[PDB]
Amino acid sequence: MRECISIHVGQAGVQIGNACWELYCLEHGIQPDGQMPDSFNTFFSETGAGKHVPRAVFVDLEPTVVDEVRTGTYRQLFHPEQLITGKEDAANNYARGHYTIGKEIVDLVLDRIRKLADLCTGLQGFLIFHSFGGGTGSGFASLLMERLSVDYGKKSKLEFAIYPAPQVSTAVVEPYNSILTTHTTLEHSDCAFMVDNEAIYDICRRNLDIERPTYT
Amino acid sequence: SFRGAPMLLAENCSPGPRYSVNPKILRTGKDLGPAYSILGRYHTKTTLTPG
Ligand SMILES: Nc1nc2c(ncn2[C@@H]2O[C@H](COP(=O)(O)OP(=O)(O)OP(=O)(O)O)[C@@H](O)[C@H]2O)c(=O)[nH]1
Ligand SMILES: [Mg+2]
Repeated sequence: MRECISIHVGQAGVQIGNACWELYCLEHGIQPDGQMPDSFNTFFSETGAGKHVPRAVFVDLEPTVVDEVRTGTYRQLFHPEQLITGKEDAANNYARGHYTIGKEIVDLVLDRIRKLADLCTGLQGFLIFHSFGGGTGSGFASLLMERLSVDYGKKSKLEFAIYPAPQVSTAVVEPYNSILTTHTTLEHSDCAFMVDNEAIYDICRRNLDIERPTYT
Repeated sequence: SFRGAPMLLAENCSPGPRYSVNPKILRTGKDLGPAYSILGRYHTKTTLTPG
């Protein structure tokens, strides 16, 4: 009953789902093979052969960040059908992977959603880590919310969203692809928590003692 | 007195099997399919060096 399904859109989405799932695998002991060397049933579907399958959603439009995790150190654990990405990267564009091709792949992502969540009873909520500033985790995340608002009913969804703060801006189109997804997430979200890459910076400076970190 | 309420039912969340799939998006994306078009014969013109 306590099961939660994660959704992770964007290159940022998959590489911040990866470290979080590493912490998930360390908090109750499961090897990167996915075997034993109530905490298990919420994220890991127990098999008839002792295997554990993470019931997440990892969706992208650039294969070069999701191709790594199917050839990395955790490629034994993650189900191959769930690690969805695309052929063309949206590239700071709302409409390609929403109208032309992401219209075609939201079909298969929703099929994977239906196939994953059918064996559950207690779907308690959804978790979405979307990209305001990016192209994939803006447009495809928006299409996911438009379909999920009307097909799943009044199910709780939560946003641990990222938000390009006005001081440090990686790309320049953060007022250009995030505003429409803000309009989308106003009416199609229940709780949305913003993070930024400036507050983590100075707590790592003074409160932590690590200089020159990565996003990892 | 008369005894139990029998009760029944479950929850279910997703919209059943009511979503089509034929997008040829092979997990990581729509992979391949090459499309060759018929071409023509390259030619040129003539000249007159002498006769
Ligand atoms: N908070 C946080 N933000 C990140 C992280 N990694 C990337 N970002 C943000 O993500 C933005 C980069 O664009 P992406 O989210 O990767 O967009 P994408 O998924 O590659 O899709 P496209 O825009 O179409 O290429 C940058 O502006 C960063 O601010 C991260 O680890 N933490
Ligand atoms: Mg992307």
